[PDB]
Amino acid sequence: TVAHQITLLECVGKGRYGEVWRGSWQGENVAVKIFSSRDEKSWFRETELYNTVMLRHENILGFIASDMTSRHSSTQLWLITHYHEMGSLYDYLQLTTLDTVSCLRIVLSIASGLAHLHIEIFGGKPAIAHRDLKSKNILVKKNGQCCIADLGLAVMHSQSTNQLDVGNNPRVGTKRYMAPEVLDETIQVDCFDSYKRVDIWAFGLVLWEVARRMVSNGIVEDYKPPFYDVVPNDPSFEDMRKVVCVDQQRPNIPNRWFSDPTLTSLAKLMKECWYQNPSARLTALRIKKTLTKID
Ligand SMILES: CCn1cc(-c2ccnc(Nc3ccc(N4CCNCC4)cc3)n2)c(-c2cccnc2)n1
Repeated sequence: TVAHQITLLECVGKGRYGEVWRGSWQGENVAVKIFSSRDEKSWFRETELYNTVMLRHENILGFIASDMTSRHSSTQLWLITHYHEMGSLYDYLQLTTLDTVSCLRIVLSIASGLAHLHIEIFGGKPAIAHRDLKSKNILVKKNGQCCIADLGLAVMHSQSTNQLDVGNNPRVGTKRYMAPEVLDETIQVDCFDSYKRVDIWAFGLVLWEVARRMVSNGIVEDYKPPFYDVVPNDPSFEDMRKVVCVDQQRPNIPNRWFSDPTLTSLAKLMKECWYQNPSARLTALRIKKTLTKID
């Protein structure tokens, strides 16, 4: 009596995350994520968050329902959300280039969702950090704004209790996007601010991925993932620690940015998301204000 009301129409992805299907519910398109059997803790955390918190914002993936169902005679865990036909930012950036307006609309919309997650509202949601932000977890909507998905690693904090709720999930972040303090295990795990600073690091990487695809002086970079030149596909913990902690590498700023105002303003933001000192990074709210101002 939720799963039963839904028809899986097509599988639009299969990976370590499980599967994502386009489905119909009352004849309306929905996305259905089917969690891998190894990943009940991500389903549990996401269902806990979207059910217990008023988590609703233009730039956060819109929750509809969570259910358990039997298929091929075993338990499947479903998360059911709005369907975005364009798919992920990761796929979008491969199939197309951006003008100034569409590059800024994308990165401002991501900053707006991230600032909404990071801020505690009273009277209402706790502060939330994401902990696995990446271009593959961000969906592009038909208005050309984005929405953030995949809250299964999220951490919450309430000023009322000054309680940090870190959950019970053995899953770790996407290795490519892990901040230095995560890779070297120096992150201060009892301070909520540590988790928000991990998201700013990842946001910087996504800003880099997007800016590369904005046309300036008639030219543009091909899509590349962060650190494409120094680590393999599916990089290991050790691959990433060598690069980010030991060599202290950062993605290169291309040369053709430096005489463009928009891209100089974006390159400034990304460097201030990437300080090795977490405390020195900008906040999501500071990022959102600055992008509101850029032309
Ligand atoms: C694996 C990333 N992901 C995408 C979606 C998601 C959420 C909502 N809508 C869509 N739509 C979508 C449309 C087209 C594609 N394709 C584009 C062409 N290239 C192949 C993929 C992919 C996804 N995807 C979700 C998701 C779903 C439910 C709950 N939580 C997360 N995860």
